[PDB]
Amino acid sequence: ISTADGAQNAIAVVDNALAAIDAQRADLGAVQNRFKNTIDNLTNISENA
Amino acid sequence: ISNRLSNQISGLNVATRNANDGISLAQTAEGALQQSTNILQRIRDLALQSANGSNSDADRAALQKEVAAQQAELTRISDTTTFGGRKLLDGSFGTTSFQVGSNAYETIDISLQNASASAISSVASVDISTADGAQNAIAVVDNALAAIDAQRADLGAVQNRFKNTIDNLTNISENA
Amino acid sequence: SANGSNSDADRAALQKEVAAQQAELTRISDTTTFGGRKLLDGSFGTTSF
Amino acid sequence: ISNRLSNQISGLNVATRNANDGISLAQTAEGALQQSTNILQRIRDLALQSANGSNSDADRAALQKEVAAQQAELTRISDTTTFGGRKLLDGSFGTTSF
Amino acid sequence: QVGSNAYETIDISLQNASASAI
Amino acid sequence: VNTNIASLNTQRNLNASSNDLNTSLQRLTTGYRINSAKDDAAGLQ
Amino acid sequence: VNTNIASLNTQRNLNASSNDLNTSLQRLTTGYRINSAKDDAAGLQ
Amino acid sequence: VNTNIASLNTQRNLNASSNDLNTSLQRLTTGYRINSAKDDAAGLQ
Amino acid sequence: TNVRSRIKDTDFAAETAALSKNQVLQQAGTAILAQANQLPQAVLSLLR
Amino acid sequence: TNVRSRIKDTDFAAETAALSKNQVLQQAGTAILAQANQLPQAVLSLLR
Amino acid sequence: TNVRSRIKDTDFAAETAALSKNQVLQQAGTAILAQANQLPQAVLSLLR
Repeated sequence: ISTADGAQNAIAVVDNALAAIDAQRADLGAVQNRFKNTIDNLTNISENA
Repeated sequence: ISNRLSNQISGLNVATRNANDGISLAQTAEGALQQSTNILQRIRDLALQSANGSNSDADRAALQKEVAAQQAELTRISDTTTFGGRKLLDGSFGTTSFQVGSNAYETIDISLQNASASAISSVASVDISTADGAQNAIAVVDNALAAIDAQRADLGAVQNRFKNTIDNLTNISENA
Repeated sequence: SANGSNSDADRAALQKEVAAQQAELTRISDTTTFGGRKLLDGSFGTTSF
Repeated sequence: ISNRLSNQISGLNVATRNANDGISLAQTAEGALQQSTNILQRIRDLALQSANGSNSDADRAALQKEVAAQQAELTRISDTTTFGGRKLLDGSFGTTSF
Repeated sequence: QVGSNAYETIDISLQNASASAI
Repeated sequence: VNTNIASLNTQRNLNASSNDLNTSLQRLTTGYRINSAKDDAAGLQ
Repeated sequence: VNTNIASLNTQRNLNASSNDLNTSLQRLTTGYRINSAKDDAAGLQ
Repeated sequence: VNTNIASLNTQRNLNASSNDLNTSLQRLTTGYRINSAKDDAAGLQ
Repeated sequence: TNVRSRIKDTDFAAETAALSKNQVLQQAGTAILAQANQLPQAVLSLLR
Repeated sequence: TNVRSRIKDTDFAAETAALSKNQVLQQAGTAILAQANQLPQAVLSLLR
Repeated sequence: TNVRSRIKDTDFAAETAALSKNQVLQQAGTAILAQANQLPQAVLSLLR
């Protein structure tokens, strides 16, 4: 960071960059929902079998 | 009369088995469509989250990514229902028949929805990110979601038809 | 359906249930083949015992 | 007498359902008209704020703008009450039966 | 949007500009 | 008399009542008349 | 009858409800609907 | 009965009253009925 | 939520009545079969 | 902070309703299984 | 405001009486059904 010109450009870096973390955490959260729904159908196929 | 009659009784027993297997099959279809239903409700909710003019376009893209995940799940529920290996409702199911008596062609035809993933135009088509797509999306999933439930209606009625059929069936058995 | 608050779309859904039940009436009407000369659908000829 | 009677009982149960749905419908109408009521009270209040001869004509125009906003809200409460998609009270409701 | 149906929304009309246009 | 047609009927009405109880419990667990399709269109639609 | 398919269903709906309670407590401890990914994108993003 | 529609109503009227208190405190801190737009045109204009 | 309540929920005061009924019908039917499966034992009391 | 509040927080008046519901569902399901695991004991009351 | 008070408000000393009454009626009715749903169990004590 130490230079001011790097202080602002830094914020551009971590701004476009931080949202990739959260893009993943989004995806994985959805994948956990996909799991839960999958299981909810799964135990039904189990019971019906 | 006892040979023919006994053969009839046996056919009736086998029909109890087959009708009950049908109830269980249509049960599987019901549950899978409960999950696709909950999903497509969710997709509607995200379209409503996007219609918020204050929700920035970047986060609208994030919503779209969640939607796409949910859509992949619709493709999965669409698959994975392999009762017997000739699975329920994705792609092409051939509108089979379930016999419920002892005579040939004395069956219940059932009409599972040909597809779920791409054909509820498509749910997967929509790509919410733009506001003009947020509202039109709701039109899509509104006319579209009620086809799922039109089926779940039909099949629920078919399960009632099964139960009534069986209730008469065991009477014909007892009378024979 | 006579519930004025029940929307016309859901009235159509009710109608679909009804139609299913009607197909079941056609089935109970059939399927009663005592002897192959079944009971009550179509034309039964008023037999004697 | 048991078949007819049972059919009657079932109809009575369905009637409990339908009447209660009617209570809930008329409830929705009530609430929407609570909000339109509060608004039209408010519009009255602004007319009373305007009758103040000391209130300048420019600020009377400002009051009018608030009123117009409230009027758009009356159009919105008028809409948006889609119970079933055949909504309550705006435009033409056809005097149904329960 | 303030309901559940499409186009059931409140349009809002923020002033296009503040700096040079008041 | 081998068939013993009193038991047979009793078996029937027993399995019917037992289907009704199995469902009744299903209605009590989640506390919903509606848990699947076999109820109705008025159930879900 | 060994399978006893009333209990089986009850076991299911019990474990589902119990997952809902386990999460519900998780929402109450920190006092947040959001505590991890499994909620949503609307949760975090 | 799961829905428990007495609590639901109570939750509503509670959050409405609580909005009224939150604002009421906002009116007391600065000691002004007017602190933002949500009051009125008669408030500010 | 009122409407969905009257559709989708169960009033348990009705349910428990249905349970008590069904339980009585099962315990009954069982105890009935205790007799129906013993009426054929009246046979071999006759001529054996 | 208003926006993040409506996203990330929980209104506890809703939570406690969800708790009361879930607790009833568990205590119920337990007490149900007390019966489901005793219906097979009607068997050996019949023929043993 | 006096008139609107007597119309629109509730005097809570009346309300709490209505509550105590209703609560007693519910807890009662529940505990009653504990018996009404057990009177049919007197059946299978008879002939089973």
